[PDB]
Amino acid sequence: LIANQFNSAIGKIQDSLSSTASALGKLQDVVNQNAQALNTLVKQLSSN
Amino acid sequence: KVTKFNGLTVLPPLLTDEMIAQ
Amino acid sequence: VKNKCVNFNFNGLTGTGVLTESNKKFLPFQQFGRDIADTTDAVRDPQTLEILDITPCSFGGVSVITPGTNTSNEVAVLYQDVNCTEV
Amino acid sequence: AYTNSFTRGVYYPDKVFRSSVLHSTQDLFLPFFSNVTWFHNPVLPFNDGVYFASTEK
Ligand SMILES: *[C@@H]1O[C@H](CO)[C@@H](O[C@@H]2O[C@H](CO)[C@@H](O[C@@H]3O[C@H](CO)[C@@H](O)[C@H](O)[C@@H]3O)[C@H](O)[C@H]2NC(C)=O)[C@H](O)[C@H]1NC(C)=O
Ligand SMILES: *[C@@H]1O[C@H](CO)[C@@H](O[C@@H]2O[C@H](CO)[C@@H](O)[C@H](O)[C@H]2NC(C)=O)[C@H](O)[C@H]1NC(C)=O
Ligand SMILES: *[C@@H]1O[C@H](CO)[C@@H](O)[C@H](O)[C@H]1NC(C)=O
Ligand SMILES: *[C@@H]1O[C@H](CO)[C@@H](O)[C@H](O)[C@H]1NC(C)=O
Ligand SMILES: *[C@@H]1O[C@H](CO)[C@@H](O)[C@H](O)[C@H]1NC(C)=O
Repeated sequence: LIANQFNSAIGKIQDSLSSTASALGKLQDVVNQNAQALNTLVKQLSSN
Repeated sequence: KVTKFNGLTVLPPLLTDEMIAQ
Repeated sequence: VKNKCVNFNFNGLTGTGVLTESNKKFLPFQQFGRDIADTTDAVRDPQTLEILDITPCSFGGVSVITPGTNTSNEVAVLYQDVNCTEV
Repeated sequence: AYTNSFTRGVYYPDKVFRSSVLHSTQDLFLPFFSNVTWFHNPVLPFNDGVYFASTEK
């Protein structure tokens, strides 16, 4: 019984990740924050 | 699920993704 | 001239780059191309309408790998981010 | 007579070529869903621009 529960739970994790992606908000947020920091740094070049 | 002209160099990480996977 | 860090000045705009035959399809009236950060990336050759790219000619840091001088006076240099044919 | 300029009045404000990017430029545009004067001849003002159109035969 424990084996079956553990396998099925792994499967549910597989599905949860495969369908929705807002679970990985934490890493994506870091990447976006650094991308926007670079973009602001560059767009400061076009100011007088 | 997760998705250059002015000295903005981007160094590579010392551990490449294969080694992390290992 | 192509494939050389040249200091171009196309009809209006200037700058230094490495002009390369591209595959981008401008519209009949467009002249430039820009990047997501508003940097020049493609120029239409105002004489022969072939759209060229613009790759800023390679720069990058120079690191000096070395065992401690307490071992030997020999080193090895590392140019960062070059095709290793521009040294 | 008047009408509703639904979505028209957009012109490439400059000469550059951009791919798949959402650009944001400030210039003289025809405000969306505005009032166009349905005609069928006289003089008109030219405040800062025009969206002269036609549905001709
Ligand atoms: C402790 O909880 C677990 C929860 O998984 C109980 O096991 C599960 O019990 C249900 C209800 O009987 C089973 O559902 C039925 O399965 C049979 C299998 O042929 C099927 O004919 C029915 O249509 C229904 O789907 C389920 O299979 C079963 N899970 C496992 C892995 O065996 C368990 O009974 C509980 N323990 C006690 C002492 O109540
Ligand atoms: C600009 O002038 C050049 C002058 O050579 C034109 O280049 C010629 O284009 C014709 C068109 O068939 C071809 O004979 C050759 O590709 C080119 N050389 C010669 C000797 O003719 C070019 O087409 C002109 N382009 C514009 C936009 O004016
Ligand atoms: C460091 O330098 C001293 C003096 O030059 C030398 O005796 C010693 O062996 C050196 N250390 C190593 C690890 O070579
Ligand atoms: C380096 O330049 C040569 C020039 O012939 C080219 O064939 C090669 O693909 C280049 N390497 C890289 C990694 O761009
Ligand atoms: C101006 O626009 C409004 C809103 O669509 C419309 O009701 C009206 O007929 C138009 N013309 C005038 C003169 O208000």
